[PDB]
Amino acid sequence: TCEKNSVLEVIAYSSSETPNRHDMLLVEPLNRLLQDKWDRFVKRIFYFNFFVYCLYMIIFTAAAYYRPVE
Amino acid sequence: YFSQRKEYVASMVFSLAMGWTNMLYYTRGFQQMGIYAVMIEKMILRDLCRFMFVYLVFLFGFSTAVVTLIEDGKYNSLYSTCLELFKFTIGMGDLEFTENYDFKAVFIILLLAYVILTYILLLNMLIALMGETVNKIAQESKNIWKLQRAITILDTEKSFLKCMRKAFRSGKLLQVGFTPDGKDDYRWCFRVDEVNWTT
Amino acid sequence: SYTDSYYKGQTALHIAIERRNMTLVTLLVENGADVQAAANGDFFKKTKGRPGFYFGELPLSLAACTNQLAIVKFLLQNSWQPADISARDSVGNTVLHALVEVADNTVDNTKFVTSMYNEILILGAKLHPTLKLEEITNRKGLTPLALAASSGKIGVLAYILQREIHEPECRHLSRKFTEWAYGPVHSSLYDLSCIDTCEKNSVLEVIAYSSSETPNRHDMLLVEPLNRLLQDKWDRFVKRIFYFNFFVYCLYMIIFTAAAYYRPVEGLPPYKLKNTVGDYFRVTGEILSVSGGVYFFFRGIQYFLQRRPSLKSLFVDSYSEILFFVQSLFMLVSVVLYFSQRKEYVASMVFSLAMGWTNMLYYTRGFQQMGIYAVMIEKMILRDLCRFMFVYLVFLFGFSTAVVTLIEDGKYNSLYSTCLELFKFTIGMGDLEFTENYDFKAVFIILLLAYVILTYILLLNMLIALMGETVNKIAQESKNIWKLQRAITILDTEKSFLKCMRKAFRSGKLLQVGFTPDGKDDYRWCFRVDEVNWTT
Ligand SMILES: C=C(C)[C@]12C[C@@H](C)[C@@]34O[C@](Cc5ccccc5)(O[C@@H]1[C@@H]3C=C(COC(=O)Cc1ccc(O)c(OC)c1)C[C@]1(O)C(=O)C(C)=C[C@@H]41)O2
Ligand code: NA
Repeated sequence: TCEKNSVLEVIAYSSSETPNRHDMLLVEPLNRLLQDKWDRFVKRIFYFNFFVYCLYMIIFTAAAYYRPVE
Repeated sequence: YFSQRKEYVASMVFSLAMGWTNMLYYTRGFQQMGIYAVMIEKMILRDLCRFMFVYLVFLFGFSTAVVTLIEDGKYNSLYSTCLELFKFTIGMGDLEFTENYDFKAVFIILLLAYVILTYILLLNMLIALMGETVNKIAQESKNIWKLQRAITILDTEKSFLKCMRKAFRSGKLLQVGFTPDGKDDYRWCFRVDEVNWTT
Repeated sequence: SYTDSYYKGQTALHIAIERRNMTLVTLLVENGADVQAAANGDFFKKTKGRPGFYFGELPLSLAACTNQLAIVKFLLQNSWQPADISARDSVGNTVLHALVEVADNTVDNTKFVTSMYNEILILGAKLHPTLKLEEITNRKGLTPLALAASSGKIGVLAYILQREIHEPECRHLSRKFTEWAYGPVHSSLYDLSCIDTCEKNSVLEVIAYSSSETPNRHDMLLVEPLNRLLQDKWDRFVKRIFYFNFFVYCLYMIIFTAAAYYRPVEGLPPYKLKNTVGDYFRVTGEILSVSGGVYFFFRGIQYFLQRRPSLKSLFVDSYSEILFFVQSLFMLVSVVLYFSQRKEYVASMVFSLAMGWTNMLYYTRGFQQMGIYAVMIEKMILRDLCRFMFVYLVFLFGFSTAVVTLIEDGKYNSLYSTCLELFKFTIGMGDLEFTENYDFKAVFIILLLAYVILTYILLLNMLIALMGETVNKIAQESKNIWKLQRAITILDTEKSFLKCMRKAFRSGKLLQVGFTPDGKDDYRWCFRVDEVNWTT
């Protein structure tokens, strides 16, 4: 919580030119923060979104397959 | 679809293919399975993108040579000729030399030169480079995976689509409580336990 | 003390020992502190999903884990309140089990853990000559040697199996005993107790039947007594039995093959026997084939009941047993359909026959040269194809449904032929005959060429590079893998043996010391080993 620009946003949304983009997340407070957030609520939401996307694709597939030929 | 054109089918079909292929986005963030997604991304963005120009140079040069040589046969059109030569590159040719046109030997020399140049030399060069890319990051998954996970977390926090912002980790705890003035600090401190077996 | 869920049982004595304050320990013990109290908080217990300091919950083990020899000497030897050197925690671990537990196979760890272990043993023998701490088993039924073998504590095994004490009145604790030495060569006797004949849980059982997560599972068989013991066991009797079993299996497969080939072509089984030689030999082959299937079936059930493997390691270990069991299942299903008046038994029989030959590769395990290929195929099937299946199926299903959406009444317009045809395109055995009359031809060509490029060029070579990485990653590991397979084969041959005899002792019932603390003399089934070292 920064209200202007937090550390995690800066690391994550970096431009991929930063030399140590991967190692910055190994610093212990950040690693524990990400693990806690993952286990706490994010993991379930991610799985839920994956499931919903799968249902969306199944419906799209079934709808397209039975298109009319007139 | 609403413009009264059959061609909507074509657009729909392409979307459907992407609709399944983009499912691989959800393999990102698994320690085992995100490696395939990132390998595909790196390979498509670097290696095929660069190699496209070399292969297109060879394809166009030999294609225009062949179209110039042949006078009214099956090859004498750039579309079919380019298709056939592309099939030759991936090892899907015929090489049936039982035709009745003049300059047969020149056609054979050109086509065999193309086959050796594309099927044996260039494609294997490409495959060696792609294998180098694949093995370069096979060990890097432990580094890569966390980063992917990190991005997801911020997005799931960023939108969150319920108006709640319970993004804090622990209580509004007091660290010191004695600033240089008479006030006291509470800083949302987060507790961490760590282990080190040294000495 | 602390009465919470986390620090439960911690008292001032634990704190003083943890702080390395000998004075506070001495004063607290002098003041009537309990030196045998159990610290059983969640912080102080063995656990996976929380940090902690497991040490065995006792002050004596706390000093022992922390490398404070003076404190353990005081706690055992003080008259104010002596400690019980054989005290057991809630897990049943003693000080020795705690010492083994806190090892991690590093140099300084190995040094001080080995030293403290030795000192505890010497103090126990001198103070309590009738007490044998190493015979004490924890709640899992493990002695400290069994615990060390289970956890992969290579350094602790290297110490224990080759332990020699050059001090009188405690030589009976030694396991290695040196008989003679020449310039480069010397011969010693090794105790060998509870290496192979234990009746509860031997070292070789624990090494062989470990769950493959133990980091040093391969190196533990290189510790010298085990290496020579297994080599002699191989050369003595196991080698001939293994070759005999391989030969018998070959005969079984030949008979099954011949019987399957000459099946009758009439409908509606079962088929009646005619008074002719062909029918007699055919039904003989059928009976032997079904007999072998039943044999493998019951062996598989016995294996699963004896091991009780978990799901997550069900295929990582027990691969060959699973495949033999699946073969036997196909044989039984073939029998059931045969007597159910169905032709479809042929189909089941065919699958079993194919597996029947392929599982022959199990017998290449245990050769230095040919064993490498079976394990390479095992790793490549379990690791690489299983993961890559989902990616390839995503591509296959996406493009297949795209194509079947596009085509109106052609050869393509059905997912079965389209999936087959696109699979042929994946392995580079398509046709690409674009001389048809369907509309949207250009869109179709774009889609199919995109699929062909994506699968045949990009994905398949990614798979092949990863498989090559797997292949070379274990090409140099052939020695270790061969050793482990050899050990498993030896133990399996010793277990069953089909004659009720177990004359698998390595050497005679020899005497090592013969001078116990009491007036008895000990014989311990010692094992003579001669070794050569050109150092200096
Ligand atoms: C139950 C499993 C795991 C399994 C059973 C069958 C279907 C199997 O395909 C797999 C999946 C498969 C199918 C096709 C191509 C690749 C993988 O792998 C084995 C299984 C795998 C094989 C390949 O054989 C090997 O790995 C050789 C081998 C390696 C190590 C061993 O210890 C061993 O001794 C038993 C044999 C043989 C088959 O059983 C067979 O003969 C047929 C027709 C298919 C193979 O499914
Ligand atoms: Na080919």
